[PDB]
Amino acid sequence: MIQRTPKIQVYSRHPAENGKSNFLNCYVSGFHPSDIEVDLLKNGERIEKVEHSDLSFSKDWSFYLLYYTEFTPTEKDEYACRVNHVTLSQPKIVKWDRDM
Amino acid sequence: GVYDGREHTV
Amino acid sequence: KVTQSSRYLVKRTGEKVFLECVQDMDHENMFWYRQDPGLGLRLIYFSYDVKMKEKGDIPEGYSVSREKKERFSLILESASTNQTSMYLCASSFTGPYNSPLHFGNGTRLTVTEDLNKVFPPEVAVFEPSEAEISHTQKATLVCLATGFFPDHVELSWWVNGKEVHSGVSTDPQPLKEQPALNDSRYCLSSRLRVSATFWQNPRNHFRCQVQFYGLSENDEWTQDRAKPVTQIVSAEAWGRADCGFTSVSYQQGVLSATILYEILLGKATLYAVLVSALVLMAMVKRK
Amino acid sequence: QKITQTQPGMFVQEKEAVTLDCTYDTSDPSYGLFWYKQPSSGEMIFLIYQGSYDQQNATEGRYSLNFQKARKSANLVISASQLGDSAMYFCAMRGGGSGGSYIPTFGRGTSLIVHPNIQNPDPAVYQLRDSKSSDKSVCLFTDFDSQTNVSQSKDSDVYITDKTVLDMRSMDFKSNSAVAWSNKSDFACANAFNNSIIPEDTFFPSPESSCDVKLVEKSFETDTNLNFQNLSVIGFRILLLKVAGFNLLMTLRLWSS
Amino acid sequence: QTPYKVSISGTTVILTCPQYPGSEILWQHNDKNIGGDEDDKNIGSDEDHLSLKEFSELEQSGYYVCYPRGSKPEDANFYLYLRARVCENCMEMDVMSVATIVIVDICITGGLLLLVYYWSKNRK
Amino acid sequence: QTPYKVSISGTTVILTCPQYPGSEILWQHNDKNIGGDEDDKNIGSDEDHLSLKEFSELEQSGYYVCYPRGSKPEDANFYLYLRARVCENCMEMDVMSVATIVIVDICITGGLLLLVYYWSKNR
Amino acid sequence: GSHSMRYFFTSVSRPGRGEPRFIAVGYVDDTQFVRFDSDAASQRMEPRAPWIEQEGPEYWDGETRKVKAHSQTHRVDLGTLRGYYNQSEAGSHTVQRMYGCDVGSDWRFLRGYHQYAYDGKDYIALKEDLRSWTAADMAAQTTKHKWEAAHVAEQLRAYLEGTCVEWLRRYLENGKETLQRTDAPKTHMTHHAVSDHEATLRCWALSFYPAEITLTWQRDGEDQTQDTELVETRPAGDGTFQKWAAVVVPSGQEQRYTCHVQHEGLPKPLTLRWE
Amino acid sequence: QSIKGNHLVKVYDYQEDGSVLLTCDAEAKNITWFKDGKMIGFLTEDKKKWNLGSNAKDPRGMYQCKGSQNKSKPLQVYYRMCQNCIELNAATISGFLFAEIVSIFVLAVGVYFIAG
Amino acid sequence: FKIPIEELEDRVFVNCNTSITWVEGTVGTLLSDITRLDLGKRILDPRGIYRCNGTDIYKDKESTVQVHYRMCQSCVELDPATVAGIIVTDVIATLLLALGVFCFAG
Amino acid sequence: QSFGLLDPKLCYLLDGILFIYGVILTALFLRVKFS
Amino acid sequence: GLLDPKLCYLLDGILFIYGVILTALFLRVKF
Ligand SMILES: *[C@@H]1O[C@H](CO)[C@@H](O[C@@H]2O[C@H](CO)[C@@H](O[C@@H]3O[C@H](CO)[C@@H](O)[C@H](O)[C@@H]3O)[C@H](O)[C@H]2NC(C)=O)[C@H](O)[C@H]1NC(C)=O
Ligand SMILES: CC(C)CCC[C@@H](C)[C@H]1CC[C@H]2[C@@H]3CC=C4C[C@@H](OC(=O)CCC(=O)O)CC[C@]4(C)[C@H]3CC[C@]12C
Ligand SMILES: *[C@@H]1O[C@H](CO)[C@@H](O[C@@H]2O[C@H](CO)[C@@H](O)[C@H](O)[C@H]2NC(C)=O)[C@H](O)[C@H]1NC(C)=O
Ligand SMILES: *[C@@H]1O[C@H](CO)[C@@H](O[C@@H]2O[C@H](CO)[C@@H](O)[C@H](O)[C@H]2NC(C)=O)[C@H](O)[C@H]1NC(C)=O
Ligand SMILES: *[C@@H]1O[C@H](CO)[C@@H](O[C@@H]2O[C@H](CO)[C@@H](O)[C@H](O)[C@H]2NC(C)=O)[C@H](O)[C@H]1NC(C)=O
Ligand SMILES: *[C@@H]1O[C@H](CO)[C@@H](O[C@@H]2O[C@H](CO)[C@@H](O)[C@H](O)[C@H]2NC(C)=O)[C@H](O)[C@H]1NC(C)=O
Ligand SMILES: *[C@@H]1O[C@H](CO)[C@@H](O[C@@H]2O[C@H](CO)[C@@H](O)[C@H](O)[C@H]2NC(C)=O)[C@H](O)[C@H]1NC(C)=O
Ligand SMILES: *[C@@H]1O[C@H](CO)[C@@H](O)[C@H](O)[C@H]1NC(C)=O
Ligand SMILES: *[C@@H]1O[C@H](CO)[C@@H](O)[C@H](O)[C@H]1NC(C)=O
Ligand SMILES: *[C@@H]1O[C@H](CO)[C@@H](O)[C@H](O)[C@H]1NC(C)=O
Ligand SMILES: *[C@@H]1O[C@H](CO)[C@@H](O)[C@H](O)[C@H]1NC(C)=O
Ligand SMILES: *[C@@H]1O[C@H](CO)[C@@H](O)[C@H](O)[C@H]1NC(C)=O
Repeated sequence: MIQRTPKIQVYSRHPAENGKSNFLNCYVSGFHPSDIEVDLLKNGERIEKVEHSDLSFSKDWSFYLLYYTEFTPTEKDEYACRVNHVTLSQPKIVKWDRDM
Repeated sequence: GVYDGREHTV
Repeated sequence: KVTQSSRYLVKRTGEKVFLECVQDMDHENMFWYRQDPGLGLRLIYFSYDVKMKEKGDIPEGYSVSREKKERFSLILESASTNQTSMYLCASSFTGPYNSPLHFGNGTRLTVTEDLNKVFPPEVAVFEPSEAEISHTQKATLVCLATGFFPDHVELSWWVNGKEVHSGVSTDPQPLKEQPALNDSRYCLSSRLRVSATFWQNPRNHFRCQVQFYGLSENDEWTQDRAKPVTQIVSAEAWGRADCGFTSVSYQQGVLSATILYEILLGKATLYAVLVSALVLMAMVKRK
Repeated sequence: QKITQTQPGMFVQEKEAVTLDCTYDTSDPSYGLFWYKQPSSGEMIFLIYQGSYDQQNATEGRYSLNFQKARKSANLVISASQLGDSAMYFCAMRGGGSGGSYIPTFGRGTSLIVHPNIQNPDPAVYQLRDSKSSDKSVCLFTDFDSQTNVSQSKDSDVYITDKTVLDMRSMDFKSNSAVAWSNKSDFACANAFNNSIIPEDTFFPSPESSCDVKLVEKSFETDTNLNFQNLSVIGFRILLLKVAGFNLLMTLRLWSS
Repeated sequence: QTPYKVSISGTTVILTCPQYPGSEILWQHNDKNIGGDEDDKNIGSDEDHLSLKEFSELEQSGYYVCYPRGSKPEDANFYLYLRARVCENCMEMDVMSVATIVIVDICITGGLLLLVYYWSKNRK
Repeated sequence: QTPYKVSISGTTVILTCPQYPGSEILWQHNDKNIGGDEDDKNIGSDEDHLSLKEFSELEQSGYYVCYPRGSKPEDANFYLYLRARVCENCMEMDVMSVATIVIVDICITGGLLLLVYYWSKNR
Repeated sequence: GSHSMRYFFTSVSRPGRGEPRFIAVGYVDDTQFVRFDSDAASQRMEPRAPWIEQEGPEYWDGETRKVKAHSQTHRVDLGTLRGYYNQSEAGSHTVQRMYGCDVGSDWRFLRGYHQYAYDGKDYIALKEDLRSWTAADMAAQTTKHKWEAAHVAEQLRAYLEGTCVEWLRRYLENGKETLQRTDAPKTHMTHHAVSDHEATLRCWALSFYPAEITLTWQRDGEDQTQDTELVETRPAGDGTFQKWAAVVVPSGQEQRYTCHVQHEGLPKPLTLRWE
Repeated sequence: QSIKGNHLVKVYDYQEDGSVLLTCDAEAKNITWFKDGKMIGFLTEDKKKWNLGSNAKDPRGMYQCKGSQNKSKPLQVYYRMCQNCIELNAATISGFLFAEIVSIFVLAVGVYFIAG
Repeated sequence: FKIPIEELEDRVFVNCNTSITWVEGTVGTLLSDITRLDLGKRILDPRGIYRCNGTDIYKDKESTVQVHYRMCQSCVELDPATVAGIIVTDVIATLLLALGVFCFAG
Repeated sequence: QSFGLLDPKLCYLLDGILFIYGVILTALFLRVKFS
Repeated sequence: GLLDPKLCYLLDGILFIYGVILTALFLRVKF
């Protein structure tokens, strides 16, 4: 029963510019087993209305998921996603960068 | 369409 | 291997009727079918697997039960005349890949508005014509079974105590005596063809047997005539040569000759004893 | 998902090949076709199965299939037909369950009759002896051509059966026969099958009888009791002969003195 | 226990069931009740006899059972299997009959021989 | 081909296996091993004969086969189909025997008659 | 060109509460078009693409019945596989199943596959010829034998070479507008000086379908297999995909570097130089 | 004529020979047979029927069979076949009278000549 | 691989899938069906040895069958006491005849 | 057509023996009477 | 044919009386 550690990417659907609506995505892949805890954070606090896709796996039987929400980027706000898994000793927080 | 034959268990 | 509870059944209107079907191949799908003349097979009910069921195109009047994997029970709540037909049960695997249905032998069911109309057959046998024997050296026996209801009979030929299959031709189905009107009894015929030499041997025994399926022991009978229960009715004949010399004539002649010769021997031995005594007396008195 | 067998009733001579037709239509991506035979007993006997995604036709014994997916036909081919092939044949199809219905659909049914090849026909009408237990007279029409075929009577009191084929393996003889009987004094075998078109020169026996004593004595056999009785007769004869000789000798001995 | 009595006289066969004396008796042959008051003169029944006139071997051979009225045939404790050939005029040749015929023939012939011997002595 | 030897005496039937002179043989009847069980008194076996006591025509008629030990009983290619009507004290004899016994009885009685007459005439 | 249809099934046991959680998804190429979840309220197979809603009630009833049969099979399989490995009754375990088929540009059968896994590792699979099995460990051997006795591979091959291709062709016809499209990537590159001396050049690729693409870096023809970082292709959330690749270089040497992108929606493979 | 009710012995008639056979319904391996109560033999799994010999000797008597359970009820068998019956028609009486008159005349002539 | 022997109404037949080779015994009569041979009535005690091939499989291995019938056409019940009685009675008759000859000589 | 031990050759054989005996005896009687 | 033994009986019945009469005549004339 090998256990794999998730890989995390945080980004947006469209190129970001201040003032218009957009989508924030936290994408996790390559983990086993399938129980995982994913949250999207605005200034360090949870966002209530978050949707996610259906569970699926790759050729090597490792799962992947996508979480997304609507937001409006500004110059003076911070966004991140927090992930907790059985293979992690402490939760991992990844911040959103406009250049990545 | 999903598989529609006979089911077999391990 | 699919087995149905019965092969023949007769019931009165209003009764509750049970039909069973058991298979041992561990099959998922099970089906109950009804066959009618000119209508083909029509599905009453089917079951994907245990505890689930779905209606067919004619599910009115029937109920089903699939509590177990290997059993599929059908129930007629109130028997009606228009439920008289042949019922078939089938089972198969799931899916369309090399999965045909496996049927049983079927069950023929007749529903009548009164048990007073059940009658057993009358059986008769007819011996071949001597004209046919002279013309072609063959003999044809004819068996007739008439006046029975319902048409739930089986016919067989037995020669010298053994069942015969070669040289036999039976009608495929019983036929109504008068088809014009309702409440008509049935008739059936069969033919057995044999060589003329085999027929006119008086030692040969021929028998036509009809097995009839009728009322069971759990049915009330309040009529003067006998209760028409499942039974067997037969008709027998001996081989016949109306002319010529056979074994029975020879046997009669031998017994007659035997008794006549015993009588003659008695007379001869009496005369022998008498003449011996006369000789003895002559010898005694001579000296 | 429906099947049609257009043609009701087929006829074939024995030792010949026959084809029964079946056409289907369906939109289900997966389906199978398969055939049954039902004899007079009433059971369904599975014959042959073919799926929609296999190269070549299915063959099993004397049964083969002509499967044309392009024109949606699944014909059943029977080779070297035998007398036991007379039955009712059914065409059936089942589907996967998402492109159509799941429950199997059956055809209407096609009847097949095999006729024997009669080398030497000899049509005749015979009168069977009275049964002394029922008031019926039976006429037997036998040995016709299998192209001849019989009709019912108008009379309600006269019963005629359809033709039936009989096989005698004892002397490899095949025959066609039909039987008529009635309840009436004016019932005679001369007019028992008027309404049917019997061929010419049909033998009608004379009311008198004939005998062949040689044929009767062909079927003669004995048992142990008859043999023992015959030996007893021979022994009695020889014993009587010896006793009679002794008696005559003694009476000549005394009469001489 | 006690068997049936079978009496044969010509083409008439009489069956007697000695069990259950005095009680009325019902008879079944081949699971069909017989001996009742049905319109037939060949078959007759009285207290403990059954008369079958013009006996037919093929139709009337088989199983016979006697049981009291209001009981069931299976409660009868015996069955009879009867198969016979009947004759209007067939005198049997057992040891007693053949011996009787032989003895009477000897006695008549001897009487005639002694009578004619004395007569011949008287004439000559 | 050397046939089986069949001998019937009363209700006793003896069968001999012809073409296996140098091995112990086993017998089968209608696809069922028969004989060689050292039991079933009415059935016995020896070197090359099978003996059947109280032979029953209805149940003991049919196919018989003989095969060496060690060979599965379908390599054999020579069967015997036997149907016999047996009888207690029943002995077979032809009409020629009756003719000869009658002739020899008549001849010996006549010869004795002539001998007695010649012996008595002179005295 | 080539197309494929794929089905994924996952079942996770909950040894303390309820029956195992079961999830099924169906894909045509890179587009999900159907799903089922045992914890949802509908308890039905549900559409996920606009072109699949044309199907009638009988299609959805049949699919629902078959997928519930799938879930029952997985439940029994978990129960048996627990015994086969001598594990306690308190842990949580997973079974995964995947099968599908491929077709070429002529829409004829190309290949098929069917695979099983227990707790994240291979258990038993079908070989390339779809006629014999491949077992991983000793415990699989028993199952292999049983299936070889039951002619499972014949049913599976009949479905994979048969029904699968027909369903795929029907789907491709009914969804021609969206399934047979191709989107060329929108491409641009950015520059960021790290502190004072080095810098990073990152070439992007936005809004392309399907998801298969190649990104490379060249230094005057030198293939930079190392010294570059590229991330996994990621979904955008609307049916398209994103990717980027970055390289770290000394300042003033930007014109020496170029980024090459090749997709199938590009008539000729591109070449990007900074500004 | 029912298996239940302890009626187990049946008659198996009309064979090629004149033999009369009895059949016991019990499915037991060992079958013992009794005539008038006293045991007369036993049969094994191979033989299912008891032979009473030819029907021309008029087999008569009381028969029962027993397997593993108690003894079945007796069955009475009665045969009357006329293997010796003679039709006394005109030919028979004519032959009898001719033989009688010939024999009496021969003996009368013999005793006439041997007189004195 | 046993050659089927069939027992119809009162005759006995040999059945093969090919022509039957007569090895010895009763010759029999052909039915115009090459794969069937009639040996006649059973009470005539047909005896012989025959040979033929197969058709479904085993098309290179032979088969032979021997038919032996014994139906007591000529058998006769003979108790030892009865034959003793017959022989002794015949001896008594021959001595009585010899005594008659002796009395006639005198 | 099987007689077994019922072939009429036996009774006719007895008749032939009796006939030959009778004919030779009556021939002898005529010879003696004419002599 | 003539398998009826009645003819055989008629012949031996005639032959017996003829033979006994001729034996009586011959033996009395010769002795
Ligand atoms: C004369 O030819 C007939 C065929 O025309 C032979 O009968 C056939 O024999 C084969 C033997 O292989 C039978 O096949 C068997 O079928 C059973 C049941 O399906 C199966 O378990 C066996 O493994 C085998 O395949 C075939 O059914 C049978 N045909 C009929 C109609 O019975 C016959 O044996 C030939 N005669 C001789 C003496 O060989
Ligand atoms: C020893 C000498 C003195 C001869 C005795 C008188 C003969 C004239 C007897 C001897 C045997 C008798 C025959 C013995 C047997 C028969 C069989 C018998 O057969 C039947 O046809 C009767 C049965 C039937 O017809 O049903 C007819 C009389 C007949 C010919 C008898 C006729 C008279 C015969 C020839
Ligand atoms: C068969 O006969 C029965 C009894 O006469 C009838 O069944 C009726 O069927 C209708 C539906 O067509 C129901 O509404 C009635 O309630 C039924 N009656 C009873 C008493 O159950 C009808 O004549 C025939 N039914 C069919 C299906 O053919
Ligand atoms: C159910 O039908 C089968 C036929 O499909 C019957 O089996 C046949 O039984 C007869 C015995 O009379 C055999 O001669 C046949 O060879 C059998 N056929 C097959 C295919 O096995 C079976 O007897 C039927 N069931 C019942 C209870 O009668
Ligand atoms: C079943 O057999 C028939 C008869 O051979 C096949 O139909 C033939 O197909 C070829 C294709 O090249 C045609 O040229 C022939 O004309 C067809 N025959 C007839 C009589 O028209 C059919 O293909 C076979 N089924 C399968 C599945 O192969
Ligand atoms: C036997 O059956 C039918 C009765 O009409 C006759 O067969 C017909 O033959 C013609 C030939 O051109 C066909 O067109 C018909 O279709 C046949 N009819 C049927 C019902 O098959 C045939 O003539 C009859 N026999 C005789 C001697 O008349
Ligand atoms: C049985 O089959 C064998 C062979 O299959 C036949 O023997 C052959 O006889 C011919 C003579 O015409 C020879 O030329 C062959 O060499 C023989 N074959 C072998 C293998 O020896 C035999 O004739 C067949 N018998 C019957 C009755 O059909
Ligand atoms: C019986 O009679 C009724 C009413 O007269 C009629 O409707 C029905 O059709 C008859 N039965 C048949 C079988 O025709
Ligand atoms: C004709 O048959 C009927 C019954 O089928 C019967 O009632 C009637 O009496 C018979 N008629 C004659 C003249 O036998
Ligand atoms: C019935 O057949 C006879 C026989 O020739 C014939 O005279 C008569 O006209 C026929 N009757 C009918 C109605 O066909
Ligand atoms: C069968 O009968 C024999 C004969 O004595 C006997 O030894 C044997 O024990 C019986 N069978 C059983 C099972 O007792
Ligand atoms: C069998 O009959 C005997 C008679 O002695 C009786 O004691 C016994 O109880 C009967 N057995 C059964 C099972 O009735």
